[PDB]
Amino acid sequence: DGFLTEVGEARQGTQQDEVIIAVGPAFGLAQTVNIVGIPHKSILREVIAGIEEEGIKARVIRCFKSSDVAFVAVEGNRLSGSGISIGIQSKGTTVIHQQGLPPLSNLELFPQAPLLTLETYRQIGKNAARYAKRESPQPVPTLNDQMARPKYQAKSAILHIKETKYVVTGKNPQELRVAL
Amino acid sequence: GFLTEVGEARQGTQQDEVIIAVGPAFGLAQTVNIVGIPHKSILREVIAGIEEEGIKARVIRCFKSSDVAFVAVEGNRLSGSGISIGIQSKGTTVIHQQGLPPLSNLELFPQAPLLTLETYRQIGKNAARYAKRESPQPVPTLNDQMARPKYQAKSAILHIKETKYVVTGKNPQELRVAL
Amino acid sequence: MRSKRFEALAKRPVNQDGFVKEWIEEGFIAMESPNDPKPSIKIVNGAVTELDGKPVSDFDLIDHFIARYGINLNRAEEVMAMDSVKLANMLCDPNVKRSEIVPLTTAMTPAKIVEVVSHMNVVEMMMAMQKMRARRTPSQQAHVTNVKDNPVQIAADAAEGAWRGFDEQETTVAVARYAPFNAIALLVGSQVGRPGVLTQCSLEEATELKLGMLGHTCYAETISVYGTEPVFTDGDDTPWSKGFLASSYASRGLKMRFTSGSGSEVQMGYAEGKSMLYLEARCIYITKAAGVQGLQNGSVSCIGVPSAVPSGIRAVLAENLICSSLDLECASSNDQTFTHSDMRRTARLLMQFLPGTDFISSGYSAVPNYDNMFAGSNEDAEDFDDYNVIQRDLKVDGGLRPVREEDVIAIRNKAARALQAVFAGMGLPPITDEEVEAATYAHGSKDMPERNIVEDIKFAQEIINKNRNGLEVVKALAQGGFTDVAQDMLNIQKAKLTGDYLHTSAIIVGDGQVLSAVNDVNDYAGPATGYRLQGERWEEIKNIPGALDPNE
Amino acid sequence: MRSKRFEALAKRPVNQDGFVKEWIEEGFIAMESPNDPKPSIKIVNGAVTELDGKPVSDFDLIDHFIARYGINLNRAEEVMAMDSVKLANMLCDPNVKRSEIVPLTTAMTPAKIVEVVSHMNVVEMMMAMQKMRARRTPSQQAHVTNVKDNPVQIAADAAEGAWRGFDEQETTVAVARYAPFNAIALLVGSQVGRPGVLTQCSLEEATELKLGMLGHTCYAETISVYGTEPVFTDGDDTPWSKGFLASSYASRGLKMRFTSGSGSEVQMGYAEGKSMLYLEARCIYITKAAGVQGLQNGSVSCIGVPSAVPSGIRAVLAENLICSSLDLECASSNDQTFTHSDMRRTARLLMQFLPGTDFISSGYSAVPNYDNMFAGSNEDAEDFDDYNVIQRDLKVDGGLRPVREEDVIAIRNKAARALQAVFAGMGLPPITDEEVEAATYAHGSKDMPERNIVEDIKFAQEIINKNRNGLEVVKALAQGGFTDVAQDMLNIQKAKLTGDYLHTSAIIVGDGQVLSAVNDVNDYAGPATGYRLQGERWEEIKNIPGALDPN
Amino acid sequence: SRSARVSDYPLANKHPEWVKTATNKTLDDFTLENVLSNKVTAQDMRITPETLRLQASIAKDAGRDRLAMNFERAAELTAVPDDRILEIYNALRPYRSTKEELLAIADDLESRYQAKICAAFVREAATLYVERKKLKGDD
Amino acid sequence: RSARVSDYPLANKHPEWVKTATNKTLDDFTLENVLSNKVTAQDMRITPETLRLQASIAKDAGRDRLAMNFERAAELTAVPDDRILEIYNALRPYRSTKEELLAIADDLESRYQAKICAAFVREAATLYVERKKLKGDD
Ligand code: B12
Ligand code: B12
Ligand SMILES: [Ca+2]
Ligand SMILES: [Ca+2]
Repeated sequence: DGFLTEVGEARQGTQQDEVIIAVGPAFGLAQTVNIVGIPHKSILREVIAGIEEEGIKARVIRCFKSSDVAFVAVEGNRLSGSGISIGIQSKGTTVIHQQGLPPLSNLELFPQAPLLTLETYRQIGKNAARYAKRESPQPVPTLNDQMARPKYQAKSAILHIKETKYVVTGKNPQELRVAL
Repeated sequence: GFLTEVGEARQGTQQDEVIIAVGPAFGLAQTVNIVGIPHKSILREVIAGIEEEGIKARVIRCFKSSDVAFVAVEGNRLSGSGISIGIQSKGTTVIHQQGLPPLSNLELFPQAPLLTLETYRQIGKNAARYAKRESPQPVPTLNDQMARPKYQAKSAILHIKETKYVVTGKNPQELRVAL
Repeated sequence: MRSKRFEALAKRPVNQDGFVKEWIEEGFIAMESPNDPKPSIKIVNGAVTELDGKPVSDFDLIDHFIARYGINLNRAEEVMAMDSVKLANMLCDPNVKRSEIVPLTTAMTPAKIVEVVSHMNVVEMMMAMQKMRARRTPSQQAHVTNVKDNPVQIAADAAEGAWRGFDEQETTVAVARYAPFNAIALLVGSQVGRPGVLTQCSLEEATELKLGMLGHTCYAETISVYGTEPVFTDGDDTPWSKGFLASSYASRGLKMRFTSGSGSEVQMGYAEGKSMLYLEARCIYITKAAGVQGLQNGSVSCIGVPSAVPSGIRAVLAENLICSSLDLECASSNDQTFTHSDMRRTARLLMQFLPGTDFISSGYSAVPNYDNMFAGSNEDAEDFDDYNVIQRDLKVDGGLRPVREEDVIAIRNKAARALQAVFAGMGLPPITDEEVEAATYAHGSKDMPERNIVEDIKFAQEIINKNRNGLEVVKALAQGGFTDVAQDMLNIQKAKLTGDYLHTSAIIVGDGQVLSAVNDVNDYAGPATGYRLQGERWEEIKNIPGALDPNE
Repeated sequence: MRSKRFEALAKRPVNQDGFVKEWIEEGFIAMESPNDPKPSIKIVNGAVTELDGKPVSDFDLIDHFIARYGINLNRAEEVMAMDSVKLANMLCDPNVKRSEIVPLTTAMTPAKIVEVVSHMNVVEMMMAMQKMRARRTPSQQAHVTNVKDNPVQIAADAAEGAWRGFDEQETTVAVARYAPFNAIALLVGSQVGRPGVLTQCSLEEATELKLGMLGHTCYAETISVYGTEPVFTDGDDTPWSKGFLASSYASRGLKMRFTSGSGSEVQMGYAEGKSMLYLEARCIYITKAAGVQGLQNGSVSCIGVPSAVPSGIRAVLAENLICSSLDLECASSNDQTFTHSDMRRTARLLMQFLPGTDFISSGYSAVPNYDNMFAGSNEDAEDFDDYNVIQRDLKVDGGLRPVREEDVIAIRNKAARALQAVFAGMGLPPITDEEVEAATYAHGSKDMPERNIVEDIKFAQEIINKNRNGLEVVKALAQGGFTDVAQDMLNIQKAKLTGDYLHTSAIIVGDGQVLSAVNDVNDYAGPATGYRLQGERWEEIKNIPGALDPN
Repeated sequence: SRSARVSDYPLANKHPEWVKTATNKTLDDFTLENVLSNKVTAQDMRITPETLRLQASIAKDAGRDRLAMNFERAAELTAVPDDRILEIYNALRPYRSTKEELLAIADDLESRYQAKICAAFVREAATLYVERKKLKGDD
Repeated sequence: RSARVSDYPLANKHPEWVKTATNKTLDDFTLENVLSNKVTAQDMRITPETLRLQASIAKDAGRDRLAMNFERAAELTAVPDDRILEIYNALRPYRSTKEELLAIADDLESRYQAKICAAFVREAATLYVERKKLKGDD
């Protein structure tokens, strides 16, 4: 069942060496796999592993104020001890954000969820950790498929409409405990 | 110049023959068909297919029209067997028979670009067999949906050029085939 | 050092197409040629003394025919004096009724009407077409053939075509002696798909009339006419022989239309230095003059000619518009291959598809193109899904509909079995149960077992030579376990007795109900008027394969 | 068993596309929805009290903005009373001047004009579009990007694009930090292809304005607006912030248009149960209300939404028509992939291509689609020959032309060398001769040597953070052997001082000549009137490769 | 004869009784039963000149004069046998006949079939075929 | 006196009507002056005069809303780039308190004489309260 447990309102990091992974309001709940069937449990596992293999701590939170991946990520970079966060929607869309950047700007973006693999997710974790250590890592190789929208846009819209139902205005993020 | 006129073509003197009637530019202003196959080679194969069947081949050139059907008709009315083969410089071929409407026929090959020397020989064979009052399996149908897209304009041009050699009221001339 | 960008472009299919620069001297120019005659007309004692700059003393058979029967002389001088630009404006103006235009367009000389439509761009032409189209409801015609002239396959494919929505279906032959079999197989299969679908078998003229007299066809379309006298001559006819042929068909109660198409005169060697559109205009007037109700045009079989030159596809739409503007049913081609490119063939199709014509395509291929005996159509069996999708995308009635595999399988199977009973009843070379199954699930002749062709054509010719008529087909069906199909066959034959479907744009729908320009008048008057896709027909078009419920 | 006929159809590319049945509650319906608001408007004391059935007490920011600035209230009641069918008839009637229609449309409410165009079929819509189009002369816009954000490739591809006929070119980024490099590369290459071509770099709003302030772009297009408040909010703006942003660009002498497009609200989760066309109409009115001169619409990036439902492609044409009918420049999409089928994407393109719009395509991909950073365009580099062929077939001016390989190679090479001189002169990571050569003969990034991305973005960012403006680019060119390109760059920069190209549909053609709806008025009055393909332009279009002289 | 307007169309729906066959059969006479027993044969299933002339009147009322003309000609040809139809058609094709053969055909059509319109049509062709050289021996 | 469509394009019919923020002319901008820094980016900035001439032209062309936009732009020419970005961002969702927005309005008005823009911003402030787009409303 649920591999994510709420441990209370997410608050400002107590140490600098951490990266916050902010997930959408339906992640691991009403939705458990991304747009191409990859389990959320596996995705989180890989992102965390990527961050930790870089000697950085991973801290997961859930955002409710918006289902937009940029704002989910901003919610997190605002509390991250390193200023760095990774936003992830249930459908899979991911972004590496940094406190101080405009909400719709970012460090790295993955605009085509259908193309991401568990390997990409791990690499996203590693790069985020490296940004946390103030390094300048080679950005994750750009993936682009002209038929991605033709084949998945409608499904993406539907999946988003569904996660958006879980948006709760004014509700601050909740830190989550990840079960093995 | 492998084709020499030997006088006006006339009614056959024997039943066992098939007339091959060619356009007014065949072997002259034009020497290859639409896809480059030599007229000399084509005529050679058609004749060979006919002779293989123990039938004689007689070649004539038509001037009253460049239309393959009418070129073929000038032939079937003179053919001792009533059977003729019509061929335009661009390669279009038809096996005709005296008595049939001009635009009808026994067998037709409407896409010259698809014909090979083997088809031409097969056409000669079938014509001879018709001459022998037999009912041969028609030459397998060749059809390519892109033949027109690729060759229709060219076909028109080649036909426009052969058509300049048409001469109103000029009867067919029998031809001697070289080599 | 080659540019990889151009090496990529060089491999594009469109670059395999045939293109040529304009060659006026030989008629290789689609339209707007400086060689074409200036419009004009002089009338003395109610007879034409001059037609488009040519004195009656120089008239060829075509000028004579058109001058004496093809122009509405009462108003010829009046419309000749009208500004061609204003005339072209009237054609596309949604507020100038079709009924107000026809009297004037039919009074124009061929050069005059060509001048008029030449002032228009394709959008304006389409805008005008939707108004000038004779029948209010647009329709569709398909080709049903195969490289083997296999009768079982024809019957099955004809049933599917009819089921998908075609109201007219046409076949032809690889081996001419096969005709009777192709025609009968087409008719039987069509009536099984949808009773009322009209069928034809395109052959040499005398051969086709004879096949029609025997009752194995419902109508004739490829009754050719040409733009120049020499070409008409090689076509083995004159305006008078074709005029006589037209009335012969009607005298037997058979619907018929003529066929023409831009580029034929160039393809046949004598364009007399005129543009394709001008020569096609003469063909359209020959058709009007003959008293023929409709015309199949839009380059048709010679599409490779106008498409090779500039504004060729535009000229094609123009000739279609001239046809309808002259109050003639228009079977607008879109039935012949001219390109290796899907983008290009789609643009050519939409010219008629968008506005709608009496028959959007006069030969959509209901079989894969390798089996198309007309050397390939602009669309074929593999495009059915794309066609339905575009109908749905643009809310345009293209005359066809999505269908279920199970229904098609059942209809194809019944058509093959019905023909099997016909062959058994008429004592023709048997159609085995294996052939019935093959035809049921086939895509093309590659899935059909080989037949004894020599034996088939032997009996096929006995049908002609012994005058075995259509009633023998009815009896075979009736006595072979197909009383229903037999009755539908007899009903289609009875249509030849009333003369109703002889009228402009006539087809037969529903329960043997004729639908022509007489009782289905086009009344376009701009937005929200005239034919509009809606109701059940719209629902039917929306329901395409893969349209899944998002809600879940 | 299975029918082989159906197995053949099942393999067809179109069957890989996404289709869905209408779902009104979530906005999954293109147009003509029974749940859309009935048109209406009530005015009291000069202020709107009701807009399309909604009382002013329930107005959201979009309603307020439109009600207060997007409708001519002096005639709104008059026009509301007019029969919609008659109005639709007037739109396509070739004899009802454009000048007679604009006064009526600009007085209609969003629901009103939607009800009007919804009575039309696509042929009538195209007939009307050729008349309502603001600029007499149609144009084209292209995408110039690649998956590596390779600046050298962008320069070369941009030069080729300009040479082929595009009057506007746009780039974007895989890695946002690369922006400055992409823009400069696009600008330089474009001016080398044809001086006067306008360039843009689509990014997050504040980032793009800043980049524009530094002088590395000529205009901005993706200045987004949305049809519902929640979506607009997730878009990080309001009608007022975007209105302010519009004037900010003008205050800097930069041309700009907004961007919208049917389906965005659905894609972003809040369609508030309205049809795509209705919501897009609100976007069009926000654009008008803001005083923005043009709009890029026709679904654009969310084309996969309307295309999935019935009449979606027709609705796309309809929204383009509404735009032009409201007297707004219209960059009519045809810039995003939605289908696997060539037949289907062609039918979608012809809706705007046939009648002609200010920009038939607001993003024809001038690079193979695998390199298209907007996730693929409705047309790409490999379609160039087909495009020129269709122009020739239908005698339609599609804004592009055939080109010689030798000219393109030379133009691409010069653009690459010019950019090489810019980088050397500005102290940016070097562009090697091997790279210049690769960009010259390349088709896409697959033919380009890998660059040090970390290095490039480091310097790209110093351009922004150290405020290195466009004059440095001019200087680099002028001192690196490209005095001519430098002069052209300076001339394009000088265009931001006059304000002339800030007008409706403005582009810059020939020798620095501005061509807009102001001095190139569309005067359509039916056949033989308005813009007509002919003369040297017709000859240029006729001359396609492969057309041999039949002798 | 009896006229007809567009309101009388389609005859099958408005006036099915107006339709008779050359052998005076009615549409209802044509049933599977009668066909199978040969009570009715191909000979009975032939449109009449009355029907074609009614359609001609309708074509005329629909504003289609030439179409009406065509139907009038067809009305006359109903009386001519199939074989004779084919012979006359072929006689009109290029280079098939002499002027006299055509004139003879015209006289036959007129005196034996009362096909005066078709007769005039053929005599018109004869004259023009001489001028445009389409008679036998002109190729 | 005021520009009409007949005066458009200004660059062609009245190049002299165009001056820059530093009172430079179109001809002053040459490669020579750029290379020697005789003219700098500071010199290349459209003036409120030019924008108002265009606003007049737009109006004469029947596009009032476009003219208003140009009128606002004219006022904004006096506001520094960094401040433009500041005000734009302040108007975006959840960025400001009503007080801060009004503070921006007053500044626009008193420091830049941008009354149109100031009123625009005050209007936003009122509506943002009602539609809850002020800081803390998300
Ligand atoms: C469709 C599309 C849009 C649509 C849909 C976005 C949505 N939120 O629903 C619209 C028009 C609204 C849009 C807007 C913007 N976009 Co956008 N968009 C695209 C596009 C062409 C295709 C993506 C796609 O269909 N993927 C396939 C589906 C199946 O996968 P998916 O994972 O579900 O896709 C989602 C993400 O791509 C996401 N998304 C789209 N744009 C952006 C931008 C940011 C910053 C983020 C975090 C997410 C995001 O929306 C998709 C649907 O939910 C991409 C191009 C590309 N290379 O992918 C650009 C692209 C991703 N967008 C971009 C930008 C800059 C923007 C804007 C900031 C522009 C503006 N004027 O403000 C806004 C951001 C809006 C927001 N709050 O999310 C840039 C990103 C540059 C970068 N490296 O950071 C790209 C690469 C190119 C471009 N300029 O269009 N976009
Ligand atoms: C284009 C075409 C036409 C055009 C061009 C013909 C010309 N003479 O220039 C037009 C419309 C004029 C035409 C007319 C007719 N055609 Co045709 N035509 C075709 C088509 C669709 C394509 C051929 C092609 O483009 N090939 C590619 C080019 C590159 O090759 P090509 O060798 O140069 O092609 C030439 C021959 O095909 C020839 N040709 C075309 N039709 C006919 C008919 C006969 C009897 C003969 C001898 C030659 C011939 O003309 C082509 C151009 O020069 C074929 C279908 C098919 N399966 O091929 C039918 C086809 C060959 N035609 C057919 C028929 C019956 C006719 C007509 C008799 C019909 C009528 N109403 O009278 C007339 C005959 C005209 C004449 N005097 O030759 C049948 C033949 C049946 C048979 N087995 O005998 C076919 C198979 C199908 C059909 N019904 O359209 N045709
Ligand atoms: Ca046909
Ligand atoms: Ca764009």
